[PDB]
Amino acid sequence: GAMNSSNYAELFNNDIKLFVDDTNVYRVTVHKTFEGNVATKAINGCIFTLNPKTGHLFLKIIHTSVWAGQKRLSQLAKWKTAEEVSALVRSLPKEEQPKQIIVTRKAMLDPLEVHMLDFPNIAIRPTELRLPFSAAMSIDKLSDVVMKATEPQMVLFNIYDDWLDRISSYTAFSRLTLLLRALKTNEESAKMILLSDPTITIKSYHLWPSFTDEQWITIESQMRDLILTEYGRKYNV
Amino acid sequence: MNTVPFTSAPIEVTIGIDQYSFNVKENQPFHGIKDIPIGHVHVIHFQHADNSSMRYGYWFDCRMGNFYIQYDPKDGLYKMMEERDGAKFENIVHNFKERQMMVSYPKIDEDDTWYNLTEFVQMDKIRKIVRKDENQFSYVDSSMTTVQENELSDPAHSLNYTVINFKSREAIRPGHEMEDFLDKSYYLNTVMLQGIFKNSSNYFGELQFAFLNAMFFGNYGSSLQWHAMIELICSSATVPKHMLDKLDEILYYQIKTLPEQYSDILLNERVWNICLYSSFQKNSLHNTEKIMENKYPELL
Ligand SMILES: CCNC(=O)c1ccccc1Br
Repeated sequence: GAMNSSNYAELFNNDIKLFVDDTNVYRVTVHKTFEGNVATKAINGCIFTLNPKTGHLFLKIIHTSVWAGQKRLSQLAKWKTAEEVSALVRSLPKEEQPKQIIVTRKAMLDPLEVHMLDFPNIAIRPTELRLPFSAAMSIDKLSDVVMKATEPQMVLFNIYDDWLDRISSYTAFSRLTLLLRALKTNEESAKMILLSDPTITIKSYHLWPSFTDEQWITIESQMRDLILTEYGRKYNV
Repeated sequence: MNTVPFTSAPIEVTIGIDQYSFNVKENQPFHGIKDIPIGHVHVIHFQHADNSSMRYGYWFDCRMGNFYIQYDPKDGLYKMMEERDGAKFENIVHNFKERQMMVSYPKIDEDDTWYNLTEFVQMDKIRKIVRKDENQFSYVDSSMTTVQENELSDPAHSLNYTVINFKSREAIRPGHEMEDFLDKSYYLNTVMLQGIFKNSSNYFGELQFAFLNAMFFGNYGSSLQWHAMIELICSSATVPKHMLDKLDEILYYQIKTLPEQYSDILLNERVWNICLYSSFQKNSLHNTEKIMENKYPELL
């Protein structure tokens, strides 16, 4: 059923699974028109489909042309997400297809179930977890590729960089969620933390800086503080 | 006007005949029901005084044979049977009528309730849903499960209603996933009406028979089927005008007839609120919406 605090280690077992987050698929800027009314302008979006055991991220870029001439875009966005996830699954060899897909928002359940009717043995699950994947567009290299896209495109990344050479997938996921939660709470502060020391760089083929083990401990501490303070900065404690 | 004689009444029982019902005491000199209108199906149903568990009964049409009821002390229930000897049967009935040992089907002349609840219900279709081909009448009880309930366990004793499943390949055309799920017209008109039922009369007949089994026996799978067949229409943007008008009348009489005190278990809040207030047909069921709002405004 639903994935929650009690069945957390299931994410790092050897059954292939994917998280799907649709919060960045349909993105708009809201603005005034010459007549003083309000309109929206769409901007490029993305589906965030992540294997939490390996770090493989299938980033399907959603170009604004997909919305042209369509109505009820926030409803369409869920079905488009389900269509693209289904297409990804069909594109993978049988032995790479997931056994479960976990959607971060419950409104994705019926769209995905209907698009996956051909795969009766792939379980579609919700989660009670407050997963921070909306903050993926605060990762500079991810935001850059989404905004530059001029057509539909899938781009593959490992969201863990090379961390799995040194740490387990449980620990890598915990670091990822702490970083992403930090970026969601105060993006400026979080980004200041990550880049303050110019001698630690981001490799061309990575998303995050090349911290030593000891430097990740300090970084992780700084991110908890940022969120620790921000659990009062708005909520006064 | 036809008659269903009873050999006797050895156990105390509430007997129903269509929407009517009367109590018979243990060993009371009761010998059946006369003046049954010809031209409709009918249901004769039972609830024992000592075990209200298991309401059960028989669907029948007196044009198809001479039927009577006889209690079986081994299986412990009132059983319907056919008498093939027509002269023996006429003789029995005439004796019981002369001794005035039969209740009269108590139809008020102004009253079209039974017709309105069974307009599209045919015995031939009942017998395909309830499979027992050696008999011309059909037994149903509170506990019998439906084919679809079994899929999710004895098949000979099942209600073979047409399976409806909105998240199924039958319901969803490849490449029309969002379209077919949010507007079920394809599934209603092509798959179900043109393909399976053939015409709307047979669809309405199964819908009416499911409601009646839900109401008279508390059969949960029948209630599920009734609501699914309503929801499939209401969730279709394109429905023939005559079908919507007839559906409004069908549901009006069903809601009118439902016992006020059974609404909590026989009416699904989600389906009805969706059908009357959100669906494509939210404005096409005026009669049904008015009776629902005046009789069960809590549910809504
Ligand atoms: C802004 C303060 N933090 C939060 O609101 C929050 C929300 C969801 C999950 C974790 C946190 Br720490």
